[PDB]
Amino acid sequence: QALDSARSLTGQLMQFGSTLLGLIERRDAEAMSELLQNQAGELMLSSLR
Amino acid sequence: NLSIDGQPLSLPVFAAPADPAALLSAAAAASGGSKPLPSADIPAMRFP
Repeated sequence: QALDSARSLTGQLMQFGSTLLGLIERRDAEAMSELLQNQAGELMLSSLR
Repeated sequence: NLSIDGQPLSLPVFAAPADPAALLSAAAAASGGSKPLPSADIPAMRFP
């Protein structure tokens, strides 16, 4: 029964780990997508220039 | 200060054009408070 209680918490820890990896990679996706846009802006500046 | 044909002997007024402005928009952090916990009560069931 101690084993089952720990196995339940380890399953929940795995769920946290999956969600955390998802959020990490998703935040890094948003940061890149914003970097690309900032670059496109400071590049259209030279294009207009 | 023209010539015999009326063409100007001076150099024309040149004017450096303006550099097109860099666009800039407002970017603000989202703000919001947490939510307070609800009132507590002893349930019908034991803790486990």
